[PDB]
Amino acid sequence: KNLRRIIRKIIHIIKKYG
Repeated sequence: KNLRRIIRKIIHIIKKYG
């Protein structure tokens, strides 16, 4: 939740956003 979800948030934000 801290920075974990973030690590996966990248492939997400990038995909979702990026």
